[PDB]
Amino acid sequence: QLTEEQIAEFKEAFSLFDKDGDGTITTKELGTVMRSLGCNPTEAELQDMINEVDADGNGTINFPEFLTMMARCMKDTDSEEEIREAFRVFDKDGNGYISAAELRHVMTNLGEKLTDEEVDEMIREADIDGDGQVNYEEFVQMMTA
Ligand SMILES: [Ca+2]
Ligand SMILES: [Ca+2]
Ligand SMILES: [Ca+2]
Ligand SMILES: [Ca+2]
Repeated sequence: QLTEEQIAEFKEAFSLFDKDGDGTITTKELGTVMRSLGCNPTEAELQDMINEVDADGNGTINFPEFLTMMARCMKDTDSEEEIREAFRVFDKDGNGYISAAELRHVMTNLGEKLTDEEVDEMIREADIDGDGQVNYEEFVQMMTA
């Protein structure tokens, strides 16, 4: 869901790219307009968004489709940021790896009470590359999935 204000702003930007007024823009214009609004998807993310929202695959998208993608890109951008912030919290020394000690130092300060063996298990399962710690990627793997 978008607020009244965001929809009006998005409509103004969309109309700027819809010079002919036929109510649609090309998928190329889509990326350009999204970037002007502060959304920076990778080629892959953009294309998957397109194929997923634009079921006809004909190279043009309309205003409501555009709103739906701006909504999705905003949700995704907020999640990612929420996760990064969450990461910086666990990773106390900011060296890019969450150690067992740091996971503990957090469950404690949080209020959660867990036996060290259990603190170690969260790490063990999150730890994918087997270095005994959780890097950023292994972290987002636990958060998203
Ligand atoms: Ca147009
Ligand atoms: Ca279409
Ligand atoms: Ca650390
Ligand atoms: Ca690891």
